[PDB]
Amino acid sequence: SLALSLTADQMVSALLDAEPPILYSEYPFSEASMMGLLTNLADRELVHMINWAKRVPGFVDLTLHDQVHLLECAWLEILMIGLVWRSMEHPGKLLFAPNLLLDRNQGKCVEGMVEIFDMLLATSSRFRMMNLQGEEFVCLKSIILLNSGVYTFKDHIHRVLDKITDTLIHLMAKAGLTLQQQHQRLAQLLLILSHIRHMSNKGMEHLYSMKCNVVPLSDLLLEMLDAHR
Amino acid sequence: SLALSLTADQMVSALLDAEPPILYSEYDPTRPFSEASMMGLLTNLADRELVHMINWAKRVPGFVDLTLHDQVHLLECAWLEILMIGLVWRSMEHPGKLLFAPNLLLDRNQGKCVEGMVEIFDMLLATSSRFRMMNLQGEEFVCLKSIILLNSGVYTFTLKSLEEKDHIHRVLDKITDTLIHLMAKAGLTLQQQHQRLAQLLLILSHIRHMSNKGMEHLYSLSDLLLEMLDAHR
Amino acid sequence: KILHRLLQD
Amino acid sequence: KILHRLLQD
Ligand SMILES: O=S(=O)(Oc1cccc(Br)c1)[C@@H]1C[C@@H]2O[C@H]1C(c1ccc(O)cc1)=C2c1ccc(O)cc1
Ligand SMILES: O=S(=O)(Oc1cccc(Br)c1)[C@@H]1C[C@@H]2O[C@H]1C(c1ccc(O)cc1)=C2c1ccc(O)cc1
Repeated sequence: SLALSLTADQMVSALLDAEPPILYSEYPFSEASMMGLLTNLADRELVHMINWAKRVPGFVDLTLHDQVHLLECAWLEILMIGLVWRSMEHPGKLLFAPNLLLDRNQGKCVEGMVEIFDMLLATSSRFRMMNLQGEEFVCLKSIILLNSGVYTFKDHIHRVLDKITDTLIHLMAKAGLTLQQQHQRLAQLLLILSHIRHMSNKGMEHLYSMKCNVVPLSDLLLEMLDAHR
Repeated sequence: SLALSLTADQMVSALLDAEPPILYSEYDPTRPFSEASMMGLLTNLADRELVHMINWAKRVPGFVDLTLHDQVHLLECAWLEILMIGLVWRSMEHPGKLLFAPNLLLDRNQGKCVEGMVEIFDMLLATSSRFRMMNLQGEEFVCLKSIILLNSGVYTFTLKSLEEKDHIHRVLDKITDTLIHLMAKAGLTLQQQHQRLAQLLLILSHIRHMSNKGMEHLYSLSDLLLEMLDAHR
Repeated sequence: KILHRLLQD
Repeated sequence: KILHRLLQD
């Protein structure tokens, strides 16, 4: 696999280059309109995520089956870390899109969403307090992709995950951190991944209920959802 | 604060000393089985384990520095993850089996006796296999379990309190130092230490996933487990 | 809460 | 399913 041969700097630039674009929402909120906007947005984002995934080193080396499985498992976690990332510079706010910046109050018009909104806000705050860098973010998001479904099936994925670990440490050492600071920061970042997993599970739980009508979800979102049901 | 003043080796010593015992099931091999009975067994076991878990948590360095409110929240969040990691740990030397208790060793086939348990059994087996492949050490295990306790509910919680979050983050960093210390002692290179640390923490994400899925199935019971489950609703 | 109690003992 | 298609395109 070409991925293992990449240097740390090549891994980072490859990841930064694969980054998907920031999408806009459609041009107060109810419960149907909130869900409509988010569902529409997430749907368009999924298309870009799929093409981003193809460009995560190592992902292309997997069978089509394994690619489907990883994406089905990780898609909501990936949307979430993206959401918290771009919400960083907006304390107390969730920047779903440039033209759709929401606070926890709007989260209320959708039953069960305020709780998850609060978890997302806390994650963003944590990232902000930690001064998470773009290079670290793209490593974390790639980790979520390869890791989340790895035990739901493998050595290749694990070697690739190691490479990403190497890359994270490489970025920290270059940022001037001491050895102790490097390992502490590594752990801090990876533990946050457990919270992102938690948020995804909770959200998913709601989503494959709320499929039970409200809004007619897309066949794609549905298939992504059904994978968890 | 004593937790902060603890050396790595003292951290390890303290954690090992605080380990709960391995409880026995009420499994009667003369008796058939059934969704009802197996779940009675597992529910009865977990309930007794919870009592020991609560008292183990009190001995985790830093835990007693938290308010009673926070202690409750952390245990409500992490209890099943903690039962699960304990389960996968004692199952390491039993490939293809889950050692719920010395007298209760189950395989996936028996996990079918409860609707929807087999998929979770497979995840638990995969995790145990992962631990076995990695040759996880008892010293590493006790660190991981403590990390679960302190981490799982830290983002789920008065401004001033925020110092409560912060004390937890400091203790978490201490445990990380401890893990690294153990690996360096084991002869691992720096690159190897960071890789292993990452591998172990990524497994925690899978343990969270399993707990979430199990919780979902559970709240679909003893008085304590009822109160604990309700916590996740 | 039972949990609260046990934690208090 | 749709994911199959999108992954090859
Ligand atoms: O975790 S959730 O809040 O899941 C829920 C979805 C709907 C209702 C409820 Br309650 C929960 C989730 C996270 C964020 O808000 C919910 C949601 C969403 C995703 C897909 C949909 O089709 C609808 C909504 C979110 C979202 C997050 C990031 C994005 O880039 C886009 C959407
Ligand atoms: O993840 S699960 O399988 O959750 C489920 C619980 C009930 C039904 C179904 Br389906 C799933 C869980 C994990 C393992 O087996 C299920 C279970 C359990 C726990 C409490 C109960 O009251 C009943 C069962 C397990 C268990 C794990 C470790 C222990 O030390 C003790 C029990």
